[PDB]
Amino acid sequence: MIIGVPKEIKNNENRVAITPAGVLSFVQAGHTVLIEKEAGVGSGFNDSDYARAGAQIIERAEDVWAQADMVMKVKEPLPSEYRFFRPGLVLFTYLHLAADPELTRVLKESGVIAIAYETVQVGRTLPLLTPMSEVAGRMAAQIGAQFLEKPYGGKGILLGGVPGVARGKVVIIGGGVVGTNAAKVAVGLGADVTIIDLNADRLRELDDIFGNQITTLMSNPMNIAEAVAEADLVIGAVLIPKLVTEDMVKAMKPGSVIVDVAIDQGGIVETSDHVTTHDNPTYVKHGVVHYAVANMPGAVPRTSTIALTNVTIPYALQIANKGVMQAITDNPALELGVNVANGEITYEAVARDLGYRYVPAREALG
Amino acid sequence: MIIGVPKEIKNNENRVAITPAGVLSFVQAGHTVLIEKEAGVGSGFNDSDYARAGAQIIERAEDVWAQADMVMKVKEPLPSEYRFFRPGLVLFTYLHLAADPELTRVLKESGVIAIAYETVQVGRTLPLLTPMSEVAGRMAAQIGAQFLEKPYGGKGILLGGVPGVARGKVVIIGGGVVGTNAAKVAVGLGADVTIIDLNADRLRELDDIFGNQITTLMSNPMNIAEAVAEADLVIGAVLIPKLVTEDMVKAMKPGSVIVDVAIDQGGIVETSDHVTTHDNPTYVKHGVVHYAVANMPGAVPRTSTIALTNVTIPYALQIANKGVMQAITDNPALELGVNVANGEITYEAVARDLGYRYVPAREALG
Amino acid sequence: MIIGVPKEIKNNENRVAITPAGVLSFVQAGHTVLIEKEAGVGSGFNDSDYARAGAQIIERAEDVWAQADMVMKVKEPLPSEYRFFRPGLVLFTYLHLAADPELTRVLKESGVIAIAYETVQVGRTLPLLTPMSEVAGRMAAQIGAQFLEKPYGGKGILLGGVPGVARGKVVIIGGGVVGTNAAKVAVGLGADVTIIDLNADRLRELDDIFGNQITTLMSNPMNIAEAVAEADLVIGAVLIPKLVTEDMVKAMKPGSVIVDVAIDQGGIVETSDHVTTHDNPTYVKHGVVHYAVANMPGAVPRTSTIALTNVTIPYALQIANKGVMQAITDNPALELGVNVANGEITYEAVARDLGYRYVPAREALG
Amino acid sequence: MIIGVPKEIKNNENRVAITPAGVLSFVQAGHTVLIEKEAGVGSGFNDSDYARAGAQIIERAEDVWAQADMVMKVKEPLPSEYRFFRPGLVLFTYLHLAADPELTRVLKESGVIAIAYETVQVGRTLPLLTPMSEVAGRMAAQIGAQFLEKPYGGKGILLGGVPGVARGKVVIIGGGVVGTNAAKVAVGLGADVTIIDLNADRLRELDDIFGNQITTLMSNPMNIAEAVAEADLVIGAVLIPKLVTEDMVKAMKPGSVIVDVAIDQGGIVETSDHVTTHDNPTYVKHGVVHYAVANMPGAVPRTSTIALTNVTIPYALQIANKGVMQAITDNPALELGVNVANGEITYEAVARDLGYRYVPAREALG
Ligand SMILES: NC(=O)c1ccc[n+]([C@@H]2O[C@H](COP(=O)([O-])OP(=O)(O)OC[C@H]3O[C@@H](n4cnc5c(N)ncnc54)[C@H](O)[C@@H]3O)[C@@H](O)[C@H]2O)c1
Ligand SMILES: NC(=O)c1ccc[n+]([C@@H]2O[C@H](COP(=O)([O-])OP(=O)(O)OC[C@H]3O[C@@H](n4cnc5c(N)ncnc54)[C@H](O)[C@@H]3O)[C@@H](O)[C@H]2O)c1
Ligand SMILES: NC(=O)c1ccc[n+]([C@@H]2O[C@H](COP(=O)([O-])OP(=O)(O)OC[C@H]3O[C@@H](n4cnc5c(N)ncnc54)[C@H](O)[C@@H]3O)[C@@H](O)[C@H]2O)c1
Ligand SMILES: NC(=O)c1ccc[n+]([C@@H]2O[C@H](COP(=O)([O-])OP(=O)(O)OC[C@H]3O[C@@H](n4cnc5c(N)ncnc54)[C@H](O)[C@@H]3O)[C@@H](O)[C@H]2O)c1
Repeated sequence: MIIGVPKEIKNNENRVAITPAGVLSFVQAGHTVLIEKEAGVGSGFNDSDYARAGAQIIERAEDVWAQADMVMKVKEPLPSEYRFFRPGLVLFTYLHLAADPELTRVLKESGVIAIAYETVQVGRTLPLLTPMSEVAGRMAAQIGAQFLEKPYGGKGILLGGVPGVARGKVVIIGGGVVGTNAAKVAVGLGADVTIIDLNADRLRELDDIFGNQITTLMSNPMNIAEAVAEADLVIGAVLIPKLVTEDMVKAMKPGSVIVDVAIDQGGIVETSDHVTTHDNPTYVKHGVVHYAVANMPGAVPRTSTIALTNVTIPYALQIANKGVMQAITDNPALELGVNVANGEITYEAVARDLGYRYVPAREALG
Repeated sequence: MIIGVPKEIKNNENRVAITPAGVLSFVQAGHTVLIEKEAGVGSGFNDSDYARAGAQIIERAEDVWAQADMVMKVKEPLPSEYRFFRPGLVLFTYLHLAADPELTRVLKESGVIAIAYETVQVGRTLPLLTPMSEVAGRMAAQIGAQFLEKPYGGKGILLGGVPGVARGKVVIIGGGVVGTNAAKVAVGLGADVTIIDLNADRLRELDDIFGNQITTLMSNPMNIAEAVAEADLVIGAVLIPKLVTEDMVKAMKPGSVIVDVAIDQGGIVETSDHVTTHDNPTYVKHGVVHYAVANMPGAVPRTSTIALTNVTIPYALQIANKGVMQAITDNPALELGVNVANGEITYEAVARDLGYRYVPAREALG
Repeated sequence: MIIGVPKEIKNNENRVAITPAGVLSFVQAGHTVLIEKEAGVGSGFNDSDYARAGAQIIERAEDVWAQADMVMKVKEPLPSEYRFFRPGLVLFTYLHLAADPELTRVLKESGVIAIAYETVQVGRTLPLLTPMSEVAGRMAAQIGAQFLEKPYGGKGILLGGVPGVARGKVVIIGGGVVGTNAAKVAVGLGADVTIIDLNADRLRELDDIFGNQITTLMSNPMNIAEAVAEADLVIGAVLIPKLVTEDMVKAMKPGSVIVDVAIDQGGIVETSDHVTTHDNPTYVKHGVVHYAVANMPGAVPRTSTIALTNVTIPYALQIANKGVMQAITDNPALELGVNVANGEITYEAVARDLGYRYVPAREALG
Repeated sequence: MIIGVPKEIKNNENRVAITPAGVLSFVQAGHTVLIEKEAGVGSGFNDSDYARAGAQIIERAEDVWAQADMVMKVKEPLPSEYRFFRPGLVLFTYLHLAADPELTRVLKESGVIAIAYETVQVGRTLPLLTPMSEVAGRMAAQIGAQFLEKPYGGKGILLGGVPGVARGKVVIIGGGVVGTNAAKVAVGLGADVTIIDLNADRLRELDDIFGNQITTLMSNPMNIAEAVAEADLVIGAVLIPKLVTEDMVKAMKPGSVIVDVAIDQGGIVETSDHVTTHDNPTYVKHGVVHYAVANMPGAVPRTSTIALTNVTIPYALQIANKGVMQAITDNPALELGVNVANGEITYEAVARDLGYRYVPAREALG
């Protein structure tokens, strides 16, 4: 198979859907990899690095997509890329089709086999989304610390204090992948950290991981109100009626900070109702700084690329070795990735949400 | 030399001034040790244990004191023991002579060489008092936890909480030997622990020992007021105008507990103005339980005996090998131990406080 | 729905089946909550706290039970409360019906829908019993430390020793919820801690949680005999022929302590054959102190109330929102809670043990 | 005595030379404190907070300086404040007189008793500079992490990586107060941290503090070259020929970051030859981002104020209680603070460096 990785073109997107490590996995298993010029550079991988791993460097986006059996990306194709679609092309990337009626329609009618990173799933987890959740949680505590600096609108404290000075209070809401990764960094900055979760077994697991390094708190509206009022930094760690209400935010001390990782989806914090750009990253409501930039992992493209590609490529490699049909037969997790194939919407919830007829991927590809 | 160790006779005193380990140190260096029957039993050392180490077991208190060159004890001789004094007798024990005008007078006029554990001193520390300070601090957090149990008058919490439940707040005032030993146990019980100290370098040392396991807080009246109000347990760790005022105690939550280790000396907590017995161990003022039992180390006599004897006997052994005069010549720390010799008060502060003429121990023994 | 929470009336029962946090969960979801006067006070929640959360404060027990659709408690109704039963009343509390033939008969014939906290079950665990197991294990190490104090009959040591003095040996038998919670506190007190378990995978899990902070030991009679003989404190952490025999206890050092958490059920320690009250808390057999007070969590009512209510109320809230029938249809864990409904014994093992006809709760409620 | 604390007027200076805690120390000891409006607000202390502690709030800078015996500040008086000087006025603040020939001349000829925080000294340490060193080191690792984000010019990594991804390399040069505080935060962010120091005993002390959490490396030019080349982040932790050479920086990987805490004094990094403002915070040389903003502690004014005032006020309080002459007689550390009194330069190194006659402070004040 021939695999192609164009440079990401969305604004300030510095990640890339393969690394030299990925190229070498494909080349060792008999395959050919094409990389557009400067694809890796935002993630500090140069054309020479990809070439040394055994890839061909391709001048023009167009020739990568045209010469490849499968294109891998990080983001969704933009309209400027619809031109490169073709029947039987495999596209492997983050798609978010349920919220992109238009992209779905063009993929469907262009004959694309479109595989979504975010719907590959083993049990209750999505293994190709986990890496960005992890990165996101690590980032949240770091960004929280930055916006607690007076120059960025914060009340001007260190989470760790210094000897003889009290520590900052970090309240994390949600103790899964995002929250657990945030708690590691917030404990490392020297904060008093409290992790709030609905699920008492998850709190027991966190008590076995963290011990005395944190406080675990059952999630209910009084526990959240009381915790958030005392908090220097609140981290909304629940990606999925709002858990932190305007009245709760109103009770917070001026110059406190709120980082809500689900800001793109509305958030769990009522006051965090809108997103913002890198150049205008916060707004203040009731004296409280709200960090509104989405795609935190986007701020550490090199970590985010390696974490993503560490888990995407072993899936991509099944497709290269076996072709899509055998790969999704052999691997039910990959099967749930196929959103579009051969004229049909092949993922139930996308079909339902947008009004097409669910057609199973295996059936669709016959 | 012949060394004698009577059984302690003060009420419920279970410690003892030597262990088999001590006996064996003396016997190996040429000496004879006498132990009264049941001397060690409150500390779980039996006559057979002392005998196996090479000691003689003596039926009657009187014969131990009469046959011995030096008697070692833990407490001060009671009036019931003045009868056993004699000129040239060495007594090595805890004396507290500055606060016992009467005992001092009888020791002076009986011709006793009286050596106080608590005035042996190297630099700024008293090495034969350190062990009871350590034991005391370890005990304070344990006793604090007990009196936070509802049956003992406390509000009924675990310092550690359980998963999903907040931890208790322990505020320790004083970050030296007592406080540092208390913080180890309070952190181990799972409390949020704050250590308050005047000395910013000591707070830096505690931050290097404990890291993120505690909060260090500079000592001033607002820091103490604010910390004590939030505290489930306050531990007064300063042995030396009161640091915790009635108004501060009044702001505390009902069922909170105060353990003040200097209760014998007045305390640093205004409300803790009196001491109490094991059978009536607390009183409540403003809803706050005050643990009033003195001699905490007395509750763990076996640990307290071993910790004491580990450091008293190497000093006692210099006296056995060299006689008092050479021992105090060779060892200035031991010299400062001699409070009474040969008619004179040989420790300045005792002479001053009680109105006798300071006479140096070396001069006094000539 | 109207929910009522009387004050617990068993002797010295200071817990309570709801907190302001619970009240607010019910009020936000459309419900009415009634609280009898002084219900929360043993757990340090006042009528004003419940009122501020949106509850009505009710003068007389009788009016709470009469005006409520569902009564929540901690303990079983006493005979003095049979008067308040009525057909169609929901009672949610700890029942222990298999061991209370009489209570079961009155609940059956009074027409009560009786739901037992202790038989709600997900897989192999009982989620509404877990919190008291956790509290119990945390308490066991603390009580162990207390009874090792000479005034309480112990040999007079600190588990942690002090510098230059050996640590105490804690042997915990059973490495599940109770034992794991005890090991956290015993390690925190500075003990040498050994955890004995039958299940080598649980020992591997404990080695990953605790590392070098403990010794894991396979459970067999020689490992237990040898461990218990060396132990200052033994904690029986197995709730379910006796694992510690009289001969094993006989080999222990005088002034050692045994806390057996299953004392109510006979225990795993042969010598611990009877229970005792707070005022007479131990007996000595073969020189070994046996702590015989049951209901350890009862000594920290405030922690125990919050830990219980953190998990009981989300179940109670399904009943309030959906009524018993829909709640147990939708939630098999809650279903296994229903012990008595509408004339029938609706929990197999209660029916079998007491000689009634098992009738499924859904069938029974038709 | 009357103490006055004006609002700091240097650009973006948000610290303040007293807190309510400080006010209360002064008021309890008989003194009067004046605070200008909005003095504390950059540090989140409001006029109401100072008033509640017992201070008078003063409308105009001028009236604070005129009515006060002693003015306390954080920064040096600006020219705009020379007007408020007067003979016999005590000024207590950070002065840096050796590098301010002009300020020194005006203080001398205005008759000011000028006491420098930064020359109070006990042994080899300056206790009123320690707090900003601590804050500075804590900040350096946090700022380092920020500038490793791609949007701030960095190569785009997390220091901690995520599971399956390598950690970032932090190299700290200097293992004293600044470096040790940086290492705590860099270890907490999950970096591989190496601390370089000349002094092998300091490396032994760091190995006892940190254990396996760091690598200690002896300082020599090859160790530094090799460490810096492998480093994602270098922190210059030496306040005092350059330790990191342009050739060493040239060998670093593009998008690496250098935070040199002595940037104000020239730095230990050759490439870091100039300082920059908050709005233009870095420059790139040889692909390496150089953070050039000075006064890091200035970014966390509230922590910095509390850490400073925790140690300045106990010195200020000796002056209030005893007057300058007795205070500096009784306290040699404070004595070395007096830089200017009563016409003379009273600190040797200032006199020498600027060409005046050293006159001892006690002599000068006669
Ligand atoms: N698309 C999704 O959001 C989704 C759904 C299921 C699982 N996942 C998996 O988890 C990752 C996403 O990270 P995540 O940390 O947000 O999810 P997660 O499942 O790892 O954790 C979410 C946590 O939030 C807790 N929670 C839910 N409601 C809460 C409330 N009201 N109050 C407090 N806590 C509450 C849950 O108990 C859980 O522990 C993905 O990488 C995937 O592996 C994703
Ligand atoms: N007899 C004494 O009380 C005495 C005096 C000097 C040293 N020591 C040594 O210390 C042991 C006694 O233990 P200790 O822990 O009480 O003494 P310690 O000297 O070890 O510690 C006392 C601590 O209290 C702090 N402190 C003092 N005033 C304070 C205040 N107002 N607010 C907050 N902190 C304050 C000090 O800075 C110090 O760190 C003895 O074993 C001996 O070695 C004894
Ligand atoms: N009613 C019960 O006793 C019961 C039964 C099943 C599970 N549970 C769950 O566990 C909690 C009760 O706590 P727990 O810690 O007693 O139970 P647990 O299941 O958490 O742990 C008991 C432990 O004892 C060990 N064990 C059993 N026999 C042993 C032996 N002979 N020697 C040594 N170890 C032995 C088991 O391997 C297990 O690890 C409840 O909260 C519930 O969640 C309860
Ligand atoms: N004004 C000063 O710079 C100064 C001088 C002496 C002490 N101090 C004290 O220290 C604080 C200042 O912080 P700091 O951390 O910079 O000083 P510090 O004295 O705490 O530490 C500096 C460290 O740098 C190390 N070092 C020196 N030359 C080195 C080299 N070539 N390579 C590697 N390591 C080297 C030293 O061994 C020392 O451990 C002040 O708060 C004060 O307490 C200040």
